[PDB]
Amino acid sequence: STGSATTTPIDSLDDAYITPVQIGTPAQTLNLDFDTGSSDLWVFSSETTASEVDGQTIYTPSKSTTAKLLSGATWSISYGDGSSSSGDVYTDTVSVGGLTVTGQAVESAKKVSSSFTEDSTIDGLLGLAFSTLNTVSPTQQKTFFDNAKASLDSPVFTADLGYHAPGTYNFGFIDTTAYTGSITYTAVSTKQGFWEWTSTGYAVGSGTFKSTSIDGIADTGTTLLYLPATVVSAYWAQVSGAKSSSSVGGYVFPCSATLPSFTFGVGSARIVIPGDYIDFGPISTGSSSCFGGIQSSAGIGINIFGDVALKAAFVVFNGATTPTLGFASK
Repeated sequence: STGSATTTPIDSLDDAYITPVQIGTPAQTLNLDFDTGSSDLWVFSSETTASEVDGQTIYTPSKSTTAKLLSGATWSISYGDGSSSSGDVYTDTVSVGGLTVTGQAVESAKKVSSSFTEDSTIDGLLGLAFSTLNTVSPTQQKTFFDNAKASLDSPVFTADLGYHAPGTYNFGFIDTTAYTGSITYTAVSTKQGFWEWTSTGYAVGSGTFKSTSIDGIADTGTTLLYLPATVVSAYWAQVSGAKSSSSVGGYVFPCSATLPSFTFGVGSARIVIPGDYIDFGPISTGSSSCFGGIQSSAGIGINIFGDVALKAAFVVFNGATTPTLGFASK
C-alpha cells in the first residue's frame, strides 16, 4: 500500500503545516500537524474542555461506528515550546492520503494548553517519531507509521514541505519526480526516540564550508532551525544590524536586510536554505525588527532541523530495520 497527502502552511510565515486526516466511520476529517519530533496522534475532540476549543474541528468518537475506548489508557504530553495536552484514548480507523490503518490509537484531548486553543487551524498532531516516545499509559501505543509499516510497499515516508506553498507527505514510496539529483542517506540514532542524525557542517552565504559534526533531529513539528550558538553567531554576524534580543527571545534583524543563505552538510552532499526562508517577518505587527529563522539551541539541549531546514529538501524517513534519513535538493 501507499498514501499521499498534501500538506499546507497554516499561515503566511509557514509557522506549521496541516495535512487532512480521515478518522472514524463515517470519516471525520481533521487537519493535523504531522510531527516527526513526537509520537502521539492526538486530536481536539467532543471531550475537550469547551473553553479550550476555539474554531478547531473536533473528533467525536460517539459518532464513529469503528471507535472503541481503549479502557484505562491516558496520555499527557509536553512539547519543546512549553505547550501541552492530555486525555484518554480510542482506537479507530485512520486514513492519510488513501492509506488506512485500523486499530490506530487516537488520543482524545480533554485538556490543551493556550497555544493549541489559540491556533484554530490545527485540529491535533500526528506523531512520526519512534513509538518509544508515545505517552500512552499504561500500554504504550504505536504511531500511524509504525502501524502502517508492514502494509507499505517500502517502509518509508517522505516530507516535501513547501516554502509559502503546499507540499506533500508520502507513505510507502519515494517519488523520484519530487527531487533533483540523488538522495544522500545518513545514519540515524533512535536512542532518544527521534530521527537523530549528524550533519557534516555548514556554510554561511557564499562562505567556505566548515566541516564540523552537528548532531540534531529532523523535526517537522518545529518551525525554525536551532543550532549551536557558535554556528548561529557566525550566521547572524553576516547580517548588518542583527543581534540577539533577550526581550524578544532570539536573534532579530532589520526588516530592510537581505539575508544570506545557509548550507548544511549531509555526508558529502549540501542542502542550501535560501536567505528568504530565514525571514520570519516583523516581531510584532508593523515593526521594522524581523525575527530570524536560525536560532540558538543552547537553551534546548538538542539541535533541531525544523521546517526552515527541512523545506529546503526532499526528506526520506527510512523506517527499515536500520533506520536512516535521506536528503535531496529539489
